[PDB]
Order: sequence, then C-alpha cells, then structure tokens
Amino acid sequence: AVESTGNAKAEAESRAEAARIEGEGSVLQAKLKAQALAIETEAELERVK
Amino acid sequence: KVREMELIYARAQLELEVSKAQQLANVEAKKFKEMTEALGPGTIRDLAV
Repeated sequence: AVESTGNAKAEAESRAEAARIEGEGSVLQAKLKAQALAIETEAELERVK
Repeated sequence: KVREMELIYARAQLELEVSKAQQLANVEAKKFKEMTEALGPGTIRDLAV
C-alpha cells in the first residue's frame, strides 16, 4: 500500500509541479505577450491611422 | 482601439461616399432638367403622342 501510494504520489506531485511552473510561466509569458501585442497594435494603429 | 479607428474610417468613408453620390445625383438631375428645359414640353409631347 505504502509502495503503490508512494509512487503514485510521486508521479502525481510531479504533474502538480509541472502544472505549477506551467501556470506561473504561462502567467508571465502571457503578460509579456500582452505588452508586446499592446505596443505592436499601438504603433500599428498609429501608422495605419 | 481598433474598433474605434474602424469607426473613424467608417464615418469618414461613408460621408465621402454619400457626398459623392449626392453630387453626382446633382449633376444628373441638373442634366435632365437642362434637357427638359432645352427640348421643351412639346418635344417629349411629340415623342409621347
């Protein structure tokens, strides 16, 4: 019981870790993507104007 | 913001469009009026009778 629960807990917490780093990393990368799209669509809107 | 600039292109181009169609309607109607003033009621009367 301790063995199977141990390994399953290990793989599961591994997925939780990957999910967390993917989480915050998605947050920051989406934020820089937000600034990028913002400045790009801004200059684009200007010159197109 | 893109919707806003789109409203600008929309209002401007629509205004210029209506102005164009209006002025052309003016030259057309003035043309036909010049015709009826020229050939006269009796000429279209001749075409009709």
